[PDB]
Amino acid sequence: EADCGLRPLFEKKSLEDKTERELLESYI
Amino acid sequence: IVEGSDAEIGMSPWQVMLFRKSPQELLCGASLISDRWVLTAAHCLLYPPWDKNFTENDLLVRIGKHSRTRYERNIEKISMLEKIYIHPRYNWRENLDRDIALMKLKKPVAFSDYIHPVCLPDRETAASLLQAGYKGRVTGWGNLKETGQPSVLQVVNLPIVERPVCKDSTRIRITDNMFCAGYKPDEGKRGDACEGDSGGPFVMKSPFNNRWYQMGIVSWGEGCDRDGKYGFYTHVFRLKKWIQKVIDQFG
Ligand SMILES: O=C1CCSCc2ccc(cc2)CSCC2CN(C2)C(=O)[C@H]2CCCN(C2)C(=O)[C@@H](CNC(=O)c2ccc(Cl)s2)N1
Repeated sequence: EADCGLRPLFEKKSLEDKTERELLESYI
Repeated sequence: IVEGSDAEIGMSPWQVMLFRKSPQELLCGASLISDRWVLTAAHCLLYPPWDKNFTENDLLVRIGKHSRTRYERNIEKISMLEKIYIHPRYNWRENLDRDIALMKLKKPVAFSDYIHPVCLPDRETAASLLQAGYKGRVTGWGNLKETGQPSVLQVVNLPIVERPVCKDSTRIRITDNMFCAGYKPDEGKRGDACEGDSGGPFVMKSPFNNRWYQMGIVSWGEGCDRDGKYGFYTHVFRLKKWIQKVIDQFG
């Protein structure tokens, strides 16, 4: 739980997924 | 998922599959929140009118999966359940209030590229992220349409809706322990969860700390992806005190 919600194949390798920016852009 | 797309491998490593053992059958979705704890919807486990009142021995969970049908050697892990816990104040006769259940695995599941828990929110995260217009992500092996099933895990992003619009979309007594997400008819874009998505996660990613947080549990909709209708999700944060009571007792 110290390391929850960080995805091995995405956040741990600093790769963006295909649609997560959509979430991002919906905060502005 | 309706109007979604295939998940990339590893995109949702807290995604969990809930099976009935005999006859082996996929019931619902669910999410990994620790190495022994899985979060689903109560109605997935308890719904008398549909002959659903399960015990630990009846079910198992599959974790790390991508394909609905095909087995995945060294990726997928099957787990037995030590104990089911349904919220004491879960309402199924009316409105699906407090549609929340916890399951304890009989063994810790090992983490990998395909298996990884998601974070539960706190006051800051809940206050920051649970705003109307803000989008979250819903995943599952549920139907692709209201009236087949997908070959691989589906994913869709959906805006949280203002309470008044939720309230007016249905004649179901809606409670503060659920919120609704989905597009308004005029917004052009479509998508929703559907039959089989129940119990799966509604996740948002925090711009503060880059983490994924489970804000909701897919609970119910009247149909899938209908105009003027919206999806209803259990509010994970409003129920977090129960989640902690159970997990902190372990029993
Ligand atoms: O709703 C669902 C999930 C619930 S199932 C079991 C169930 C039915 C009724 C009640 C409680 C449990 C007490 S009443 C409170 C409420 C509104 N109510 C659920 C209903 O209208 C359901 C009526 C039966 C037909 N469906 C909708 C579905 O077969 C299907 C349709 N929808 C979906 O699967 C979802 C679409 C968007 C999300 Cl999120 S989930 N499943």
